[PDB]
Amino acid sequence: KVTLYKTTATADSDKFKISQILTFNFIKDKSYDKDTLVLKATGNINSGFVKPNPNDYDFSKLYWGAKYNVSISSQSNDSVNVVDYAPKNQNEEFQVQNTLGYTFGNTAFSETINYKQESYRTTLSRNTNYKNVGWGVEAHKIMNNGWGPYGRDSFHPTYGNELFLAGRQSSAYAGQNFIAQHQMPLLSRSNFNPEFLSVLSHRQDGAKKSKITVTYQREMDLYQIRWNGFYWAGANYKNFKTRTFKSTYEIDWENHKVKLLDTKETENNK
Amino acid sequence: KVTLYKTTATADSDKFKISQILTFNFIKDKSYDKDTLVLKATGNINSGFVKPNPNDYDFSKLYWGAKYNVSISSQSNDSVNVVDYAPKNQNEEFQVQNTLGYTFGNTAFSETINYKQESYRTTLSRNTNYKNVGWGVEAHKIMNNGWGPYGRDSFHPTYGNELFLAGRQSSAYAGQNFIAQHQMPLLSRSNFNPEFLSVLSHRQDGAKKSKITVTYQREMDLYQIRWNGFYWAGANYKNFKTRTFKSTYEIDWENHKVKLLDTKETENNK
Amino acid sequence: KVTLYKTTATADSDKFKISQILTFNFIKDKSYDKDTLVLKATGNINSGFVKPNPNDYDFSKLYWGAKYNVSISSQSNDSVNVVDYAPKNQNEEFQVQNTLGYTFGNTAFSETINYKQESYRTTLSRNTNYKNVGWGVEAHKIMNNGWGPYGRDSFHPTYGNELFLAGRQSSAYAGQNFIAQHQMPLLSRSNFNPEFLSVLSHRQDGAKKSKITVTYQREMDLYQIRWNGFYWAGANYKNFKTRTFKSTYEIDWENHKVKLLDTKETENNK
Amino acid sequence: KIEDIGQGAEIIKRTQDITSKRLAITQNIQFDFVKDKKYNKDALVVKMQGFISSRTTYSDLKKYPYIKRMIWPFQYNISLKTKDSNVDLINYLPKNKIDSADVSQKLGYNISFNYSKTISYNQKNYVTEVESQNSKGVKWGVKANSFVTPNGQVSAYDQYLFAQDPTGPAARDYFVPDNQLPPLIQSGFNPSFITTLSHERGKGDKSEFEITYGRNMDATYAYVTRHRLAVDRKHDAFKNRNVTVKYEVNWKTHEVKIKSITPK
Amino acid sequence: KIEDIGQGAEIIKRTQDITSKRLAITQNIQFDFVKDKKYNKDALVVKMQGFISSRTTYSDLKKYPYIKRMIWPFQYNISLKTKDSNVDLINYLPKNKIDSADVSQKLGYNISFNYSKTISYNQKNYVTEVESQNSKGVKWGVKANSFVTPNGQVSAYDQYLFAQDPTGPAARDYFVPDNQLPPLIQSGFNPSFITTLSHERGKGDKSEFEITYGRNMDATYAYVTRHRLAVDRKHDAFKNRNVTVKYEVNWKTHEVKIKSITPK
Amino acid sequence: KIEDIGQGAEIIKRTQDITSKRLAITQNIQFDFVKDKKYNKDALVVKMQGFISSRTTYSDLKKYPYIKRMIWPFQYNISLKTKDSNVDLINYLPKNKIDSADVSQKLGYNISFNYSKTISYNQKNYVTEVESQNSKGVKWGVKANSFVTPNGQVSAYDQYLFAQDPTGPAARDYFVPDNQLPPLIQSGFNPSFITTLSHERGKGDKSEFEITYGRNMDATYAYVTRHRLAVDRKHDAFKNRNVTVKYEVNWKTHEVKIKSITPK
Amino acid sequence: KIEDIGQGAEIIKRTQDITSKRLAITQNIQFDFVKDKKYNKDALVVKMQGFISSRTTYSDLKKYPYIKRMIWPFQYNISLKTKDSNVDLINYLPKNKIDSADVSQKLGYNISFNYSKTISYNQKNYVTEVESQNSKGVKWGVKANSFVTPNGQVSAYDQYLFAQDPTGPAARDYFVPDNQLPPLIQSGFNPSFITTLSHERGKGDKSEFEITYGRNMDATYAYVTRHRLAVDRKHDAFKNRNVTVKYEVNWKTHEVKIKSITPK
Repeated sequence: KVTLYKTTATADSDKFKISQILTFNFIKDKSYDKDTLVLKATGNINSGFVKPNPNDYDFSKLYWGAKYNVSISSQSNDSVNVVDYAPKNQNEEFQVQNTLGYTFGNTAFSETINYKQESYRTTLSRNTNYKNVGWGVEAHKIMNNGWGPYGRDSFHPTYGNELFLAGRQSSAYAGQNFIAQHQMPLLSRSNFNPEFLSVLSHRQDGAKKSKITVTYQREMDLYQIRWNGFYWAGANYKNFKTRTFKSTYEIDWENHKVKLLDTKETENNK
Repeated sequence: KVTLYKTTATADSDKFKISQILTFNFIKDKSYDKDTLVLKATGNINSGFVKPNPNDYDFSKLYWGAKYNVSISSQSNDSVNVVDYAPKNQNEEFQVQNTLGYTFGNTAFSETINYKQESYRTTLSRNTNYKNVGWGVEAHKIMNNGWGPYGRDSFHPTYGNELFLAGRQSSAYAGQNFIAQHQMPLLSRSNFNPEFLSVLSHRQDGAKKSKITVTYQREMDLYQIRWNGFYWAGANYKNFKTRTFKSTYEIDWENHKVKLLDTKETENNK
Repeated sequence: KVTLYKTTATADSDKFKISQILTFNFIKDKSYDKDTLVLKATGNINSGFVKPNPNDYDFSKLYWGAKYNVSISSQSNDSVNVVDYAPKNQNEEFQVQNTLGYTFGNTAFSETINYKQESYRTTLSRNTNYKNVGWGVEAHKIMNNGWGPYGRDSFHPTYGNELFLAGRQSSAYAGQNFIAQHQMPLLSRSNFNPEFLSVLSHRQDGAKKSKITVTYQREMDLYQIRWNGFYWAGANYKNFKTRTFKSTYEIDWENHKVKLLDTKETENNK
Repeated sequence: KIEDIGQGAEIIKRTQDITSKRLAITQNIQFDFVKDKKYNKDALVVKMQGFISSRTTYSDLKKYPYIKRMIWPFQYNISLKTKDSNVDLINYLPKNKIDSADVSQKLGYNISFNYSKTISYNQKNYVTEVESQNSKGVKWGVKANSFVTPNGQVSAYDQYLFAQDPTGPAARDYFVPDNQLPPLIQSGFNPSFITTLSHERGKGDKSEFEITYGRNMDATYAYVTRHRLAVDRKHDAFKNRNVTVKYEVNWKTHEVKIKSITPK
Repeated sequence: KIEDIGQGAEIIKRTQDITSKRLAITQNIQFDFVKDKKYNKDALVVKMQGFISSRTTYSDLKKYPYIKRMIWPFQYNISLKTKDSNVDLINYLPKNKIDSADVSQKLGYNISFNYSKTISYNQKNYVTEVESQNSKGVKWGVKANSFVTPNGQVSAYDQYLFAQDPTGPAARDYFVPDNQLPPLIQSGFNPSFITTLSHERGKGDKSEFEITYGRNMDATYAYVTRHRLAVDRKHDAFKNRNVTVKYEVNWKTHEVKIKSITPK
Repeated sequence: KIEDIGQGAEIIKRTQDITSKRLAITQNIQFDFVKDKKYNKDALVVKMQGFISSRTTYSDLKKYPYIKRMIWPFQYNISLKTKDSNVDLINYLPKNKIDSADVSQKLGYNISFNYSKTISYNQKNYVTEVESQNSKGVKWGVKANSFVTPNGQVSAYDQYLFAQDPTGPAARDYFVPDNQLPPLIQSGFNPSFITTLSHERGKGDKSEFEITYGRNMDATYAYVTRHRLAVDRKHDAFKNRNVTVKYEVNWKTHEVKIKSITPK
Repeated sequence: KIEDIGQGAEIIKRTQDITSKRLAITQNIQFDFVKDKKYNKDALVVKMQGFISSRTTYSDLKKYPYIKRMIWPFQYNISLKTKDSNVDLINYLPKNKIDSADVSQKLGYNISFNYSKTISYNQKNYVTEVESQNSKGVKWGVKANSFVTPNGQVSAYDQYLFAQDPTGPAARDYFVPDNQLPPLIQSGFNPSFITTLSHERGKGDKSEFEITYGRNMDATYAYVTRHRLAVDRKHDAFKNRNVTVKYEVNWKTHEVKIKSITPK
């Protein structure tokens, strides 16, 4: 028989507008020689979007949320290891159709690749070990309109990064030469609501009490435009501001209850 | 447990050709502190179509059913409130397929919106409160043939509303310059069979007997055409005749039986 | 009350790189007057691909695996017959759409056959009898890049078989005028993993012990190219080398256990 | 994947309906107390349903009656908030989600070099976005997105949206007919959001939540000048027109009451 | 209402396998005695399975070796017959079925008139047709239909089918490569037909059925002459090459044995 | 119809996870001892899961710093091997499979003959191929196949793959942005392979298996010379960078231990 | 969320079949008495099935035999009626329903503007419309809609429908062959309507319903004059050709007995 004792724990950072909703299921099975805990981390990492000021003549800047990193970790001294995690990395696939045709002459060839484009992609962190799992949602293919795909590092020789630039040769204050908030990807100007899962496990022959450190962080980027006199140009400076909220939650394997211990709000403006 | 004592009630108005078939399920559940009654209002609101007279030289008119309003209400003094209702309002969706293509030149941009067109659309009445729910089936996109989609309020400068006008420059008596009954939308020339649902709820501590007023009404529009000497024209006058049949049904929550009390047929010709 | 006793048997040939994984299910049912055994012959027949030597001026050759034959047999003296087998031969189907058009002139016709093409095709062996079943996976339609479908016996007057020839008029050592291992079909350069099924049946009145001979073989073809001075030409010599591993497995119907007896590795080079 | 979600047991359901005739907003909230034996603390699933009438009104301007105006709803705002420390939000729905589009890239050479790219998406008339979620409360706002009109889809931020060549002197005639108005603008919006609020047992008995339903209405002013229809849109003309009902929940007697409602 | 038919209940299954090495035809017939309590008489579901090898052979005419020939199978004939009055066929499968095609008719007027009609169908390499059915026995014949070639589908009745420009003096070279030969011609055919035979009880004990598997082989003769290649096809070159196994069924002891096989 | 070993029965699951920080490879292997009453011998389903970090590094060459390089993973190699005579592999997954493509051939005569052939396939960024399977052990290798890039799909064997016109003096700038890198190259690979190992009871008590996870990394060197970007690729720059963990399974006490791991 | 009618419960079924050879109309009505314990009153599901032969007749006119005519069915009328206050209709099927069509609007600019709109629908040869429903009885009429011809769909109201260039002096030859006639015109119509009639218990024992099946037949007269073919159609030539069967239902003894039939 399997017995699932469920409990929940929550932490909040009003300063950085980051909330952590953690759901826990303490599955106990005789077939396993260890205890198992499925942690489902949900909640809200606000984008931190700073609207461009409309009274800016030649130079203006916006701070947009570009990467949100959620990491669930365990202490090195404990026996609590991380067996499984989701969403895992994906071997993306695409469908290709090649056509060869001749008119007895107009020999013609054609190749169509059908794929799926997303504005943000979740990948695992290269620091995922036996005691830590991490995921990073980074901006991928952001389309201005029919103009794009662009990203945090695209570059045109003359006009530079044109990610959020309304018109290359328009005539308005720089504050109003950006695309409106409505055309920007949802996660870039609004809340990111994570739905990540991790399966921790602890040898029953261990300390009844352990601690797990869950971190929710946003990495804001600065996009600035300028009028060189002839054309507008843009630049995306990555990880300008890093707002991180880390929380330690004491897990009692004996009584199957989780209690938040300490909360550490950290800022890395650069 | 749950018991669904079911009963039915019917009222008729031969004068206005309007019939009301009301089905009732008195769901009794211990976990709900109140009684619940699901009312399924079905029946028939005849369109009231008046055929155009074929011996009309320059001017002719038809009266077509354009809006059918069904409303289930409860008295303010009772504790019977309306918890749920269906069909609710809809956030309609559509599919877009923007394509951009160039030939190394013919830069071409195409955009396709795929949607669904209905001749009549059901929406909630803006007078839906805690004690009344209403629905209105109004004429939406009516296509003459490959012409339109016209509606009760379309307008062309010269020819005017051309909803049921056969030919703009035809040469027949006005009575025969209309589209035939077959091309006209089904609901406009035939019976409307409503299938609406409402859930009512009454505090057990309330009076054993309550009354509910169910109203079925048709709104007829007058479509008239005229020969100005050079071209035919058309005009749709909305809500010219409003034939309404309202019926009060005493609901006994104690014995789970519904009895029709009074039947009021009302006409609002204008 | 059907009862199933499952067991497994394995044999290996390191020299020819051929492994046999045989799974056996001894179904016993009162409704059948005979015993039944389902044999699932999985395992691995390596392709035996010999890479072309890069330092070859005008003439070079590769040995590619073109046919893999797996055959499960029983002795003539025993009562063990083969009732069923899978994959059976297939009556392949195709979808045809014919269009006749006219313009009022350009009378046009069109015929589209939609089918499915495979690099290798499994068929039964014409020596399948009541006491032996065989299957042969032969190379079918191998496409160079967009050039093709080719096979082990295609022929062009001038250039000959151009199955694995990179360029007809290229200028490289013959060793480097072949398509790279990546473009070559998977089974031709990598392992072939069989999944074949056979049902055997033995009269209960028969001897408690019987023997079954399972054979896994590879037929390798030699593809050689040469520079005649003006154009490259190619030739596929079929069945040059045949590496066969046959194994006898004693089946005890009484104790429902299978034991490998002898392992015969045979090589036929021509 | 392998996650049971704080639900799956006996539910005692209690329903409360209130209506503000002044703002035409109705709140049909159902509070279902869940008692999962496996869950450590207490839990209440609060289902927010009801009707927020669009209150679309077409009328001429007072001083200059030759100028007409349409007050149409832009964003319907729905929110649940708690000031009690014991109660904490553990699950909420619709949640903000990433979006994807099917793309097709074709390169051809008619030995010309044609290239073609088709991006396909599924748009909705109004999009629901989680404006702000904290442990105590959550807010969602159904802002307008795109509308299908004859001659192509039009963004909800276009100034010439819902305006047409005047067909007469009446205000309704300066704006498109009802056959070209989405159901949410013509009639109203029916919310369907679910919020599970867990409460630590032992430290509390009564808890009060304020549920707010509302409408931010934009206005399009149109008038014919020098023979050119001039359309202008005042974004967020009247904002924060909301109704707030404070409901007191006694976890012990499984009874929900209504403390007070503003606008009264 | 629909219907039931001899079904469910209990089945005693007996299997007999015979092989004619001289004609390469194998008969794996399973005889499943059914005892439906609801059915008045007795019943035996006879499933015909096995392998009829194509025996495709490529040679040169004896008197004129410059002329080559391909004996390829055209129709595989499968049949079950009985002479016992008590035994009667009550259900048989594959049955002859009517066919349908999806059609599309378009009329356009680019104000030039345009008309186009597309008829679509699903062809099969070999089609099975019930040649003859009477109460005592049934016969099916899998005749050839259409084959896909690198240049469009070709009927199985074309004279230039399975022949190509000679690639060498060998007979196999005058005919298409094996990669362009359907599996039924390259290897063989596996029958899968089912026949339920009812037998009136009280009037009989033993009954004998003769099951025939066979092949009608056509031959294409090809030879290069006067700067051309001449292909000719002798329809039904060798016909009725069949094997007949007579099986004796004792309904009482539920035992099927094999009386005689011809050709022995 | 072969059912399978391990069907239903009872499974005692034991999980072991180890991490090599020096090579960034993690092995989360779950060993599920199966006890099918119907199966004659003992059986252990071994599920290979974990994370092999891509370790993609962009850096300038030491001697000549004007030349930049990208060490990117080409093939992730996963393998399980045993030296114990009693233990034999009975089922493994991924298994090398044959491939198929939908083809359409159209011939038309616009009385001007026109022929057209469309072959359609489904490609994956990385393809898993069984490199070597013997009774004792099995090895799979996830080699790279094709990558969707702007302006068409590109083979993983192209020399100018993952290189772009330099956007600045930094090494990362000589190579395509992360938005155009598959997730397996940007981050890492998660194996999901299953191996069932049977062990003859009576002649054995303990058994040891070495499970190897690894990466073969190719390198692309790029530098701008005489106004032409020059890209070159050294296939298999660093090969066989793997971590091997020997696990000792005691079939009797159903306990798995880690004997040793290399790289230590 | 409504259970409705008599879900489950117990049904005593009684079937009555009558045939009017004079008008070729057959009434196979099944009266299933439902006894749902939850339902307050009594209920009878009446399923109307049968065969109304088209009686399509092709003949020359009496006075002028050079003029030919085709009496073809236009609307098959089916109706059930009660003259007893106790019995009331509570559910009826097919019901009149609103219709929808998938639309597609494309706008292009080959930098030459392009616009295209495709509306798609699913037509039926004959459409069933609820002519009149009151508490006592319901009437449905299957009027003709559209018919596929070798040259595009033709409305059923076209005068030149079902007429062709004369192929001989026989009347059948002035009209299209049977291969171009819908099955309902060639043969007949099979009704499948369901009506549940509830009856208040205590105030009644016996009740009588008249079920009418019928045909309204239009006629197309065609004759060749002055090197032209003159086709004319008399809409509703013969109307109301129906057969009415009065059935007396004793709710107490669950017995339905045919009182009288007209045309006798």
